[PDB]
Amino acid sequence: VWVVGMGIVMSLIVLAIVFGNVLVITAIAKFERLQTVTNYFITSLACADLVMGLAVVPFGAAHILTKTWTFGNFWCEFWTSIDVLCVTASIETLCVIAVDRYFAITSPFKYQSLLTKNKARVIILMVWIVSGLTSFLPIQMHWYRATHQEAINCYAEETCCDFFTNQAYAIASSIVSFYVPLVIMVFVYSRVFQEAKRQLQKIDKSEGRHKALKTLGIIMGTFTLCWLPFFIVNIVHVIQDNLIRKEVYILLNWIGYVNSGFNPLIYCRSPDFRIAFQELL
Ligand SMILES: CN[C@@H]1CCc2c(ccc(O)c2O)[C@H]1O
Repeated sequence: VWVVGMGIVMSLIVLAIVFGNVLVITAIAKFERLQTVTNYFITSLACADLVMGLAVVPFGAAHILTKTWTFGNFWCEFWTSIDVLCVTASIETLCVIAVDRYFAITSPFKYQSLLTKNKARVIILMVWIVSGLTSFLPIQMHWYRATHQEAINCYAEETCCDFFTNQAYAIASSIVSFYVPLVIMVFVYSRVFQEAKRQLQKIDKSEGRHKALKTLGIIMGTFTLCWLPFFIVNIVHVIQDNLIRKEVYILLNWIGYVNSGFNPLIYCRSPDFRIAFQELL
């Protein structure tokens, strides 16, 4: 009396993610005015989220629902690699956008000289290649496989494949994916908020007759609430053998996936985007 209900929520999540990302992608391609040098990063993030919603989630829901990985044994290694790729690429693209904002605010005159049209392609390719090296190469040739007797059967068994990692791959993946981008974004947005406050205070000197806090709160709260617990539990269950159950890990991992669906609403609400959305439909 519970199988049908949860599948409805899963289908709504999948449909929402796919619809949002497809609309965001088609908006930029359709209209010339929406195109911008900075908007290519949004295109990359939208592509990553669309790939996640097209591949990772629908297959991962079947494992939860039917409780049997009825697909082939070779496929789920590819599935895990795709999941890691789709997480790392999105997080690093968000970090790139934050750094772009810092350059835009803290250096007006020199902003054009630093960033040009062609540099965006190089940055995107570097981000995606770094995402590829951390996921496909270790997963496919099996550095990550654990040595303890448990789960060796599941690696051998065709019906089973669950994530199990040594004490090194978890640390390396967590450091590459989460902590460094978090530090970079924190410092960048701290400086941006300081500059905005300085200007807001300066105006009141010559005008003798809030918004930044709200927007920064939204941007940091969404990302931190989405992704902070997952990497903490990822580190902790590997530092000590038994402190975390599997169900909690699965729940936190699935909560982490909803972020890719919220990105279009967070980052695409400018008047030009609204006009484009109205024009499309
Ligand atoms: C199947 N779930 C995986 C497991 C570990 C992991 C994920 C995402 C990014 C990483 O850097 C990871 O190490 C999760 O999506």
